[PDB]
Amino acid sequence: LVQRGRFGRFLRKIRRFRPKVTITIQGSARF
Repeated sequence: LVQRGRFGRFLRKIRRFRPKVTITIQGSARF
C-alpha cells in the first residue's frame, strides 16, 4: 500500500465536483 484517504480521494482520484469535471474524463475511459 502507498496512500492515505487524504491522498487517495481529495480532489485526486475522483474530483466529482458539483458540475462533474474530471470524473467525466474517468467516466469516458471507464464507460
